[PDB]
Amino acid sequence: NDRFPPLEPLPPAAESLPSPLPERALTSAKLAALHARLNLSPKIPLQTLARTLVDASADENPQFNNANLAFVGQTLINYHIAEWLLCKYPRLPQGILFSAMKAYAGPKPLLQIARSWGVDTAAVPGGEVDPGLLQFDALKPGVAITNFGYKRTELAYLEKFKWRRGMASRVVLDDDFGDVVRSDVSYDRYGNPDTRAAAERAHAYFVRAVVGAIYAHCGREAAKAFVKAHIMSRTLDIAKLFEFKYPTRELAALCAREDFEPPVARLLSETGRQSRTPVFVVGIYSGSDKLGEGAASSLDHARFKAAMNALKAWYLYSPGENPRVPSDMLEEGAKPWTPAYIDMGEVISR
Amino acid sequence: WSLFGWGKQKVEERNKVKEELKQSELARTAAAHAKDQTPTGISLKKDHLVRVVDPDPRSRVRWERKMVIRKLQRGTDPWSVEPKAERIARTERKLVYKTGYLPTSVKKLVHLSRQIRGKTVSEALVQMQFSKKKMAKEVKTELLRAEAKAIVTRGMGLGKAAAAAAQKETGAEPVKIQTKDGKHLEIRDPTRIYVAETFVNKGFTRGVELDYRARGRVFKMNKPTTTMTVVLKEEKTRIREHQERVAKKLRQGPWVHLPDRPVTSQRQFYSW
Amino acid sequence: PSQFEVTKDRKAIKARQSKFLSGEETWAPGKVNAFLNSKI
Amino acid sequence: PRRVTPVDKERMVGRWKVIQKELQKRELPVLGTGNHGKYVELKWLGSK
Amino acid sequence: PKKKTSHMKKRHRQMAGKALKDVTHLNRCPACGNLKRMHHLCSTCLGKLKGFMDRNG
Amino acid sequence: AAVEARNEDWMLGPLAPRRELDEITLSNGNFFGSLSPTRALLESEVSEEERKARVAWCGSPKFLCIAPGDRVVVIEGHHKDLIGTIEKLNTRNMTVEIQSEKLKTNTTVPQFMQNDADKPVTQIYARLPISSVRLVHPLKDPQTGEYRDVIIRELRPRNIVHDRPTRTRSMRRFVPGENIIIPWPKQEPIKREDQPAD
RNA sequence: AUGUAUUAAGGAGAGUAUAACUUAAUUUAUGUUUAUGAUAGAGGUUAUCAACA
RNA sequence: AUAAGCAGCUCAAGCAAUAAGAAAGCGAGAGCGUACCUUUUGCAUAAUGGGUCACCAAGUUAAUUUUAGAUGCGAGCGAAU
RNA sequence: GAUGGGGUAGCAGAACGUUGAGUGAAUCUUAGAUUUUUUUUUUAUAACUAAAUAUAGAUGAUAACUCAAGUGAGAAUGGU
Ligand SMILES: [Mg+2]
Ligand SMILES: [Mg+2]
Ligand SMILES: [Mg+2]
Ligand SMILES: [Mg+2]
Ligand SMILES: [Mg+2]
Ligand SMILES: [Mg+2]
Ligand SMILES: [Mg+2]
Ligand SMILES: [Mg+2]
Ligand SMILES: [Mg+2]
Ligand SMILES: [Mg+2]
Ligand SMILES: [Mg+2]
Ligand SMILES: [Mg+2]
Ligand SMILES: [Zn+2]
Repeated sequence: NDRFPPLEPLPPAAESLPSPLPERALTSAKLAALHARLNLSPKIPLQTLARTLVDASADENPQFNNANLAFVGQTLINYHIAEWLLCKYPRLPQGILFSAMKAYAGPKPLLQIARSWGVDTAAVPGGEVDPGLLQFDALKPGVAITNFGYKRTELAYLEKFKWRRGMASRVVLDDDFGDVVRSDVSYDRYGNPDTRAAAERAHAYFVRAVVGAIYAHCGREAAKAFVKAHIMSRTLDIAKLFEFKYPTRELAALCAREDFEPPVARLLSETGRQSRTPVFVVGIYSGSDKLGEGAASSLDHARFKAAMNALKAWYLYSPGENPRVPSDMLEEGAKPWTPAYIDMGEVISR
Repeated sequence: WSLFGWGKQKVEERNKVKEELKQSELARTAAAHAKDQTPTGISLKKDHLVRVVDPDPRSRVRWERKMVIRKLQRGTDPWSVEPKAERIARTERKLVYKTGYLPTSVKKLVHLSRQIRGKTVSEALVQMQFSKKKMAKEVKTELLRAEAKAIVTRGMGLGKAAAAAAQKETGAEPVKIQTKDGKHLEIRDPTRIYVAETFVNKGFTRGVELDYRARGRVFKMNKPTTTMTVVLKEEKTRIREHQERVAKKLRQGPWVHLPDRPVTSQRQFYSW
Repeated sequence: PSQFEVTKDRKAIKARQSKFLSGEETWAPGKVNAFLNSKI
Repeated sequence: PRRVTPVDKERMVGRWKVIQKELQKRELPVLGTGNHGKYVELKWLGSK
Repeated sequence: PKKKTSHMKKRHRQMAGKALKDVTHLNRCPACGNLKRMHHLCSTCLGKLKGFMDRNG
Repeated sequence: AAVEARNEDWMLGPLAPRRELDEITLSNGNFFGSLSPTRALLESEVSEEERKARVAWCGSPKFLCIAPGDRVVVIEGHHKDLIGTIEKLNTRNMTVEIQSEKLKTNTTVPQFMQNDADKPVTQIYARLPISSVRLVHPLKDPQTGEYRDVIIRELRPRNIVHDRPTRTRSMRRFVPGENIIIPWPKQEPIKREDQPAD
C-alpha cells in the first residue's frame, strides 16, 4: 500500500513467470557476492551464473534452466575424477571404484559443496524470487538428467524377484556410479524421503552447471582447475569402503594367482589368553615375507583381520600421492607421457 | 436470576420469568434438529455458542493466520519432519483430570498417588477399594469420574469388543512389553485405560485450629487440603514407549573387547 | 467428593458412558469446541 | 528505503504468493485484522 | 535439630521402604461373585442374608 | 478457555474431545457454551458514569430519546448489522432486549427454580447495552422522492415542557445536523383498573 | 503539602423505603430556563425521564 | 547402592537430535579447594549474626560559613528600580 | 617498538543502573509496540539477536541529551 511500497520493482507478470528474467540478475546482491565468493573469471557474466541456479523443475524450457549446463559439467567432473582414481589407486576393485566416484561426485558430496558456497534455496520458484537463490520444486520428480546408461530389460525382475546383476555389465548399462537407469498444489504437508532426494538432486545439478558454465566461457583448463580445487581437494579414506566376505579365501587366491607361496598365519605376539579381553597379533606370511597383520581378541578374528589388511595393502597400492593424469597431455607444452600401471583385475574366489 | 433476588420480588415479576422459560422450551421443540441439542439442553447451533465458544474472533483469526503461515513454512522445506509431540497428540488419546480438594495433606496423599501410578484403572480401583486409608475412598470416587470423562469426552477404552475378535478368532499372540520400571505386561486390548502420570498438589487452607500449650502459649494449626491430578492414557502409549526403548538399546552398538578409547592430551611432539 | 450430590451434568455423562461402552453409540470427535476457519 | 518486514522476506523467497492463496482459501485476513471488531464481553458488562 | 534436614535425606526417610503395599489376598464371593478379602465374608451378601433372616424365619 | 480449546483442536485433529458432553465448570457452575443468567441478561448494576455513556448517542439517562417499539441495528459483537425491534427497555442498567432468534444464547438455569425433570440449559434472548445499537428509521429522500431505511447515529431532545402539577414531561426527538424530528413509536399506556379495596 | 475563600459549639444511642434519614424516617408550594437548555410521546412504585433559585 | 566433595573450579571418557544440517544439558574417573560477615595481633574456628525467598530499611534537608572547578561582570560585583 | 598493574583503614577520579521530569501536540507499533521466560552475539554490573505464548493503537513503549532523588541490601538475636 502507500505505507509499504515494494522494495524491488517488478512488473505485474513477474509472479506468472517460472523464473526471474535474465536482466534481473544485474540487480541481485546475492549473485554478485556468489560470483566473487567462487573467484570466477569475469568472462562468466551474472546472467550465466543466474541460469545455473534454475532447476528444470522450476523452468521446463530447455533454456533458462540447468539441464544442459549440468550435463556438460557432470561429464567433466566424472571424467577428471575417474582418471584420477585409476592413476592413484590402479588396483581398486570395480565396486570400490564406483563408491569412490559416488563419494566425490555424487549427490551427497555435491550437496555439501553447494552448501559450502552459501547458496540458499527459494521456498517456491517464481519470477519474484531473488536470482541468487537456488530454484526448484521438490514436488515434481518427473525431471531427469540425460546420462550414458541404458535401461535393463530385466529391471522389473531385478527389483521384484531379486534377480542377479553382475559388475562387468554396470560399466555399459548402468550409470557412472553403478546405479540402474529409471529406478492446485497444496503446501500443507511435511517433508518426505522423496522431497529430500529431489532437493539433494537440485543442489547437485547446480554444482555441475557451474562447472559447465566455466567450460563454456573460460575453457577446458579452467574447468579442470575448478574441479581440482573444490572436489578433488576433499578427503576420503578409501580403506573404509572395503567390506570383505571370506577374506582368507581371497588372499589364498591372490597368492595363487601371483605364484606366491601359500599364505601361512603365524602368531607374532599374544597376551591375555584365558581372559575377557585378550590380544592375539597374527601375521600372514608367504614364505618369509610378511604380507599383512591384524590384532584382535580372538584367534579366528585376528586371522581374518590379518588377511583383510593383506588384501587392502594389495588393492590400495599407490604409485604416488600426486600422480600424472592422462589429461595433462592435452595441455600443450607438457613432458612426454610415461605408461601407467594397469592392473589385471580384482581376485575372484570361492 | 440470583438466589437472593428471587424472593424479594413479587409473584408478578417471578411469574414473568417462568413464562419466559416456557416460551423458550416451546421453541426448542424428529431427528434432523434433534441432533442440534444435547441431553442437557445445550443447543449446538453456531449462533447460540459463538458468544462462549468464539468470544474473541478478532484474535482467533490472527492466531489461525499464524499457525497457517507456520505450517506452510514447513511444507516448502524439503527437509521438514513432523515433530514428535505433534505426531503423538493426533494419534494417542489422553485425559488430564484434576480432582477436587480432599481433606488431607500432601505427605499423606502422595503415598496413595504413587500406589496407583502406572497401574490400570481397573487395578487402581481394586487397590482403592481394599485400602485402609480414608482418602482411598475419595481416590476411588475421583478415579471413576476421570474414567467417565475419558470415555465420553476423549473416546478411550472403546475397542474391547473389537480387540477380542481380532485376537481370539485369529489365534494370534498379543503384544508383550516392559514398562520403564521393568514390569512385564501382556497387552490384549490396546485401548485399555491406565494411570500414566499422577501427582498431588497443595490446595487452600481448610481451616485454622488454635493449639493452646503450657505457659499461656498459643500456636496456629493449619487444616490442609490437597488435590490429585491423574493423566489417563491407553495401552498404545506403553507399546510405543517400549518399542522406543528397545530401538535405543539396539542402536547403542555391541560391546567390543578392545575399544578405541581416545587420548585427550595434545603435545607438540611424538612420545613414541 | 464422595458425598457431593450428583448433579444433572453428572447423571448425563454416566448415561453416555454406558452407551459408548455397550456399542449403542459410536464415538466421534468434537465439532463445536472451537470455530476455526480451517476446520481441520 | 523502509523497514524490511516479515512480509518482504517471504516475497523474496517466493513463499508469500503461496501464503496468500491459503489464507484466502480459508477466508483469513492477508495483511490486516479483518472485519470482526474488538472484544466486547467485558465492555458490555461495564468494565473500565 | 542442629541443621535443617535437606530434601535428599527427608525424601529417603519418607519413601525408601514406606511404599503402600498392594493387597493381593483377594478372591470372589461364592454366592454373588463380588471381590472380597481372602478368608473373609462378603459384606454385600452378609448384610443381605442378615436381613433375609430377619423378615422370614 | 477458548485459547486452550482452539489450540487443542488444531493439534489433536481426529481426536478432538467432545467438550459439549463434559461436566460443568465448578469455578462458575456453567455448562459448555452456556452463559450465566447475570451475564446473558446483563442484570449487573453499573456506575452512574457508565449509564451516561450508554446513552450518550441518544441524549441523557433522564432525557432518553429511544423508546420500546423502535427498530434498531446492532453495531457491535458477533451479530453486527442485525436489525430488530425493541421489546422492553431497562433504564437502570441502560440495556435493551431485541427478541431476535439470532440473539438467543445458551444459559445455565439455577436449580432453585427448576424441577428435577427439566433440562439444566436453555436458550434465552440476550440483552444488549444501548450504546451497541442505533436507530433505524425510514426517511424520504428529497431529490428522488422514495423512502429508504437509514441509520441514525445521534438523537437529541427538543421542545421540552414540564407540567409541575402532574409531574409529567413531554418532548420531541430530532437528528442533529439535519434537524429531522423523528416521531415517537406507538406505545400502549399501562392499563389502570379500579380495585375493590380502593 | 501549601495557597485561596467561607464559616465559628461538638458527639453518641436507638429507629427507618439499604442512594433517599428521624416514628411524617422519599412533606408541601413559588418563579425562571428547558437542547439555541444547563454546565407535541411513555412513565406515581414498571415511581422519583429536571435542573437552578 | 566400595563410598568420607562449603557441593564450586581445572582435566574429562561416555550418554544425549527417529532423518541432510545442528550438542544445550547431565556427567563416570583424576586433581585443587577447610562457607560468609562482623570483630580482632590473629578466626574453618568449637567467637559474633543469619531457616529460605520477596519486599521495607541508614551521610539527607534547611540556615549559616568555606574551598575547588566552571562561568557572568569587573575596581567594582550583586540586588532592586 | 613509551611507561605503569596486590591491597584493609582511608583519599580521589570516571561511569552504569533504578524512580520521576523536560525536549514530547516528538518517534514507532496486527507488515506485531509490549510480553518478568528461553536463546544468540558484543569486553558486557549492560544491551542485543532469535524463538515460543498472548494480543494492544493509547491511561502503550521508546533512543539521545539534560534535570531532580523516598535511587542500588547475603548481613543490624532488624521489620512484614
Ligand atoms: Mg493460663
Ligand atoms: Mg404525557
Ligand atoms: Mg559403584
Ligand atoms: Mg562444627
Ligand atoms: Mg559462627
Ligand atoms: Mg542462630
Ligand atoms: Mg528502598
Ligand atoms: Mg535508601
Ligand atoms: Mg603486581
Ligand atoms: Mg590497585
Ligand atoms: Mg517475551
Ligand atoms: Mg536481615
Ligand atoms: Zn457375595
